[PDB]
Amino acid sequence: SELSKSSIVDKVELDHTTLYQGEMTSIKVSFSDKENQKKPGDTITLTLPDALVGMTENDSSPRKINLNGLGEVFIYKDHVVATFNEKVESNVNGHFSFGIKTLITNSSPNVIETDFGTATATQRLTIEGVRDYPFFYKVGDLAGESNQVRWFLNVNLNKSDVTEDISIADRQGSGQQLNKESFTFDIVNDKETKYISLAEFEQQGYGKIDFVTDNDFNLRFYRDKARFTSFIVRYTSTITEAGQHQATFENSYDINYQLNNQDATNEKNTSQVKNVFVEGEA
Repeated sequence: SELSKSSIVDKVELDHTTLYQGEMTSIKVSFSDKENQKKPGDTITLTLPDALVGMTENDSSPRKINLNGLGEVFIYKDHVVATFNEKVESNVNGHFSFGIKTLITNSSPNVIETDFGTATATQRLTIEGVRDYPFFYKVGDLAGESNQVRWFLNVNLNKSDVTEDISIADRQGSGQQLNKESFTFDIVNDKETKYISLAEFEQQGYGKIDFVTDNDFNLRFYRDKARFTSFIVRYTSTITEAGQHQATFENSYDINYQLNNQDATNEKNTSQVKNVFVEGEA
């Protein structure tokens, strides 16, 4: 039996109902065994709006969650399907979160009203539209269905002169696996713009990087070729078993640099990247 439009489904809740194009958020569907209808074979299945694509595996294959052997859920781009093959008793209580990514169709808002093909309330979802940088900042998001975290080290986007080398000590937060060979450098100045690998970065003498450990590194840009040059470091980390459960993923840095006619400045900080929960208990 299809428990969806049934009384079983208690709610399909999203953190906030105002999304931004490309935004990834977790949707949590809770369920309870009700008197009038209660199992073993039935299926609480949700149908997603064209505006919110569910995130499968990199293989495009279903993202599969498990509800304690009692059942498991499959997640597709078009819909999500929880099934309960066997092993039931007297009353089941559970839930299951899955991740979606708000399609990034361009517009400067788009309001939709959806109940997700459920007996639950219809929700009003709103997907809205879209120099002087600090000498250095770091941002990140999720690779999506890659199960990775993309990190960006934004170095000298204002293209100031530097009088010293630029030292960055990076200590990645927990739950991640540094992908040592995914480092790329976007180098820009008047003369040109280079998109090069870490290997080429060092063989051209822009600097060096030391992998203190497997999740820690030190990045140095040599003073002469860092003058009036901006560097955007792109690299990724993969989410581990222990990680996928975390609320957030983090990365901290300690940077030392000096600019024209100034005393060395030291800055550090920790970047956050919200994780999209994929749970499913009882």
